[PDB]
Amino acid sequence: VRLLKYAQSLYQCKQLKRAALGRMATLIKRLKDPLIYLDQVRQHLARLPDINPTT
Amino acid sequence: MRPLTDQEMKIVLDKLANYMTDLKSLIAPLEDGDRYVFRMQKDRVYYVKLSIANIATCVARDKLLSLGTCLGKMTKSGKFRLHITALPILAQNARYKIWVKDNGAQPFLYGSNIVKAHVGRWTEDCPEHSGCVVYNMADIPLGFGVTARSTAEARRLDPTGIVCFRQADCGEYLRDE
Amino acid sequence: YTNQLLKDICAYYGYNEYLAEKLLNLFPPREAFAFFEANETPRPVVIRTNTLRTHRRDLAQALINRGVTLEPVGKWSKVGLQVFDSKVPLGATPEYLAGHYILQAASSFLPVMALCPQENERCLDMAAAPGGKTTHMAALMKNTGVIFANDPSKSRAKGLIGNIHRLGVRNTIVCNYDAREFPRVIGGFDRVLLDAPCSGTGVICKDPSVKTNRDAKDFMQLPHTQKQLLLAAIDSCNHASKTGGYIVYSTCSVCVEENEEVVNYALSRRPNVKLVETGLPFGKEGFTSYMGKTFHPSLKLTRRFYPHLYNVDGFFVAKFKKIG
Amino acid sequence: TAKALSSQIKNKRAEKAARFSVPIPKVRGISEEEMFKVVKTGGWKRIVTKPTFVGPDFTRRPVKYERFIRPMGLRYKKANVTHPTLNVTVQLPILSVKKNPSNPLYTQLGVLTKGTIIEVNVSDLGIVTASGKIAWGRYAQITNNPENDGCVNAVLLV
Amino acid sequence: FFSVKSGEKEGALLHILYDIIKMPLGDPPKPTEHSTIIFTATKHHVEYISNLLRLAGFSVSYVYGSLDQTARKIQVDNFRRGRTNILVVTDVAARGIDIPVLANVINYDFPPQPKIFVHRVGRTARAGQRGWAYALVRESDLPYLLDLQLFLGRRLVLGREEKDPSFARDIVVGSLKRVELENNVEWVNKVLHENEDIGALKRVTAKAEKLYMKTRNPASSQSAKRAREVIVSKGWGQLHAIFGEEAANEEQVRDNLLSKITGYKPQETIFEINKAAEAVRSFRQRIGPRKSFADPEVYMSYTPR
RNA sequence: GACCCUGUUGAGCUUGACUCUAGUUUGACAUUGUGAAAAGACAUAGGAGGUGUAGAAUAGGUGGGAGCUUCGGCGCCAGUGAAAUACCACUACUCCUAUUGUUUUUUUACUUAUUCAAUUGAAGACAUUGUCAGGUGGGGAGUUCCUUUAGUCCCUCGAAAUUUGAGGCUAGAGGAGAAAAGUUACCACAGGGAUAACUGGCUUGUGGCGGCCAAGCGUUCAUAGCGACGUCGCUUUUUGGAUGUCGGCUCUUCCUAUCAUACCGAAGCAGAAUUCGGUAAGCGUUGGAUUGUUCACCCACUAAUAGGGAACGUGGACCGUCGUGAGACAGGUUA
Repeated sequence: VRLLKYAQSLYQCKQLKRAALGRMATLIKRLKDPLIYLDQVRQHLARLPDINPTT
Repeated sequence: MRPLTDQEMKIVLDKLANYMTDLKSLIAPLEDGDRYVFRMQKDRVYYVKLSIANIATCVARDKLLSLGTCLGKMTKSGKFRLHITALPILAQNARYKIWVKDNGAQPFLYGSNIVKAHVGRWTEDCPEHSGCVVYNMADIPLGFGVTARSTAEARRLDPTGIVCFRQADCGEYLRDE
Repeated sequence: YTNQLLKDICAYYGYNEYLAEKLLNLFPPREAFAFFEANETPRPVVIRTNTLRTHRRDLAQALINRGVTLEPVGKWSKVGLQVFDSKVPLGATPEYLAGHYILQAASSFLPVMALCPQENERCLDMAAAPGGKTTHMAALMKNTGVIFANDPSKSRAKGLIGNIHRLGVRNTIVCNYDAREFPRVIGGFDRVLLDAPCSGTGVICKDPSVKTNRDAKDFMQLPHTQKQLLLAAIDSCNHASKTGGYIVYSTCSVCVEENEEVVNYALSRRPNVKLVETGLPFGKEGFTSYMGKTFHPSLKLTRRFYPHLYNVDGFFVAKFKKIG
Repeated sequence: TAKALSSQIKNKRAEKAARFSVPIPKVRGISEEEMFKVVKTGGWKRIVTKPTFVGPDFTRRPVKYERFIRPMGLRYKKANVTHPTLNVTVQLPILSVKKNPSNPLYTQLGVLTKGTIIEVNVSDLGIVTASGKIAWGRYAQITNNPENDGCVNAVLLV
Repeated sequence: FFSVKSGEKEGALLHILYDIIKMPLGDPPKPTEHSTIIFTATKHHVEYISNLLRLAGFSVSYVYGSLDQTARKIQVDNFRRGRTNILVVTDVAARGIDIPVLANVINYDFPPQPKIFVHRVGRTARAGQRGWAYALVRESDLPYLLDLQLFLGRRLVLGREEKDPSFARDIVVGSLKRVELENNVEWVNKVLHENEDIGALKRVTAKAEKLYMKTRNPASSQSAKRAREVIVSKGWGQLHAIFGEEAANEEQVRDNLLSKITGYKPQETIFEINKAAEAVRSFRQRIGPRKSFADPEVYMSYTPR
């Protein structure tokens, strides 16, 4: 957003957004492997019996 | 290390005297009997004691770098300019002084002209354009400049109005590093 | 074993194989490990108070008033002020721009107090590249006498002239001369000062190129150049004066070819030099013998400074007296 | 092998920074944006809209290059640099800007454009030069358009 | 200082009043002899802590920031003349009202700045009379505790590292009695499920705490890093030193075997026991475990003084 | 407007010739001595040493040498070291002492020098003086080789436990004269030149750089070469605040890029509550805290309180005067 504030053409603003949306895209695509883990531990946590130690 | 000629001598003391009150202490014989002499090297002039000037004659002329205290520079058109190197002697016996507040002290160090909202206290007998030397509370020499407007006219401007001009400020020592 | 120690040290610290071997030799093993921590570690930041425009207490009060966290450092210095934290940048303070204080290191302090500069005395500095030493010497003569600043590079001279004329020195002339040629130019000084070009092993925090870019060839030419640098110091000073004048030898290296060997070569070639107690408050004595070679026992009076003992850069100080 | 060489550099940076971090006074001097706003109170302005590299954070400029103002957000101190031998890209700091062929004026402020040669620290690579010496600064040509995409990309000229 | 989890903080306060201070129940028949203050963070935590202790049965008065003018006088009157045993202040109600000589101080939430802790313990153990000061430390509140070490300059012990730690001079951290904590957190969950009004106060103070977590002044990086090591260190979960050497033995004979259950590393996650099964094999391969010499006179230190 | 140029002014940048010399300066040598007191250096004659590391160790060094041998201590050996101890054989530095002396300084005086008053008194061996050997010389008088690179690794001076550094020599390339000159994608001022002005099948959801792979086409063929999708390295990793003029409200109408309400497809979707997607604009579509103002976040209500369009809907401008290291004007008239 600092880069865009000093931009000077519609081409420059177009290329700067595509960089930002592209850079956030390749960060999530690298995060693929832990997202599958957290999806699978979510399914098994919700499918876990309720044990209350106090009673 | 050519000493100044007749023509060059009146130029340096003229703009000196537009900032100085007692021209006789600068060229005065001191206790050791040796005086302060003016030489010039590479179109800039130096203010030096005579003895250290005399043993400075051993170095080759286009080989020596600097000597004592630089009063300023000879310009190509023959005028004279002051540098902040001249400030320690210039603030020693100044004739009109301006005090600025701490929020206006750093503007001078960054290089702004003095505006009305920063002055701490003024001196009188200042014409519409008079040279003056600026300090903070502690009388620390910060620079020198010319008054923008007269004793009456400088204040009747806005509190956003420039009251004294910037000529040279101590921040230029932060450049050649 | 020793060979496993050398390969492990060169791998983990990134030193060259040669210079690690030389530095491992001059220390006991556990003392070498504590030394390798410190010299890579950055050093504390130290401030020299201009005695001309201000003094220790009122400058200290002024900088705390600007938010700078200070502490008077040691009983060694009445002039030194350590810094710990600063909201404002140190060069930004209007006290700096007037020249109330100057950035230095600790090792820049001690050659000047090794010298004992007096009023109306002709003095010298063969290498004054940052200009801190020259401004310290002029603080002691109280704006009298004459200092001949010298540096063989014009690029460093601009920072010299900027630092000198900010500090209000008014008594120094700066020349771009090779200092081997300097006694032919003038000679006849009281108190000469030399901070020779050195290998730079004493300070690796400022210059980390000496980790590897220093080899067998560099350890022959560089101490060779200190010799012609140092013999010029005796051949330029006065055998007698109304106020007795002394040489000071200061190197920023911990090497043994650069330090304690050059002073042996000088005191052998010129017998009109003696060495006495150097006046610095602390230190470690020099080694009288390192690798099968004997130096004269005057080097027990020389002081060596180490990163591990003191948070200072690696240093050598020795002062000379001229006889004839 | 490209991962292995990148890991050796990244691991070497990790242990130095973690085990040997020591408290030191280090603060950033104020920007030139507020410096010019103070000066203007004390379209006449001229502001550079190209990506720059400066070096030392708080300095005064020469009076020739003093109307120009370079904003904080357009500054980069690190570039992505490719080495054609060993086929590795790493982040190394920019030391100085050598020549911008578009404009000799842009060379002085250090404007980073395409085909602009910069000096980069090649300490982390540890490439051995002649006479058994480790390099510290090389040429690197900028091969991207850093005004259009935020990253600065370069190739070592080795 | 006692290591408690976030879900057991209410029962931990009930331990300190019941078995550590041995406070009496009901109204007491010039303060009282027990006279324990309770410090907390937000007015919503005041309302929970006050109203829980009414249901507990202790005599408690409460003052907070935007409390009424008349309402503040009557409760600080009741504490001063000894008609109540517990005073619950945040910090701003503390610094306004006048505090008498006080015996015990409970820190329900750890102060962010180490100097706030000084101000709290300055309200007690004055004028030569002995005093006590207990605090419920947490995992997220741990780096503020290691910053408290650096300010007071005291030694920190972890559970039973020393046989006889010095309470007045050394910082002593540890865990509470296991058995009696699970009884009085059972009571808290029983009351929470029973009465709606306390349950509504929990939900308000849960989101009030979540704002206070976000805007609290963060701890230093060196204190943050050194908190990770003491969590790993074996003294974090051991029994506290007050409870005696006799309590340390049967705790030792059990947890020497129990700690091997906690230190277990599963060689196979249940999804390995498909594409997901290949994914679980993909993580474990990627993230598997990776294989005085200074004089006392002059040594420029990086620390002041 | 940007942008180009011209003149003045600053910031520079490169120059501004050679030989003696005024001036000025460093060192050396003399007038410049006579005592005392000290101190130092060397001249000889004696006495005693020595702990960087490691090695058990207060290892000068060096020639050899493996019991020379009184006890078999010490040896041999083994370590440990750059160097190793037994044994005899040599000679270095330092610190003291002495006299078996040459001296050099400092201090203290005196005048036996030297300088002033005088034309006999004071200073006083200080200055001062002169001669050699130098440094500089924008000044005065005349006059019209260095730079870049390599080699002889040859000669000279240095340095190093044997190899270096600095000079010499040789060879590839360059050359009206202290009054002032050439240059800048530079600054301030004054002026000249150039586009009447922007978009109108524009815009949106998926980054850049280098490498590997690669169907085809091509200068004659997948190799003169152009080259997508993927994958690898950098950003990027093993312990959970941002926003300038604007609004604010009502009302009309439209789009859908749908927040709610209707319908379906999928998900360990048990129920409940949801999540993602698709058809859908029929019908509805908030505040509060904070703020210069908004968004983000947080809190409350509600079925939800979506986003947009309506040629972005309907109710100064110079000029003159004085300044010039900067600045202005109860200065003007006019747009």
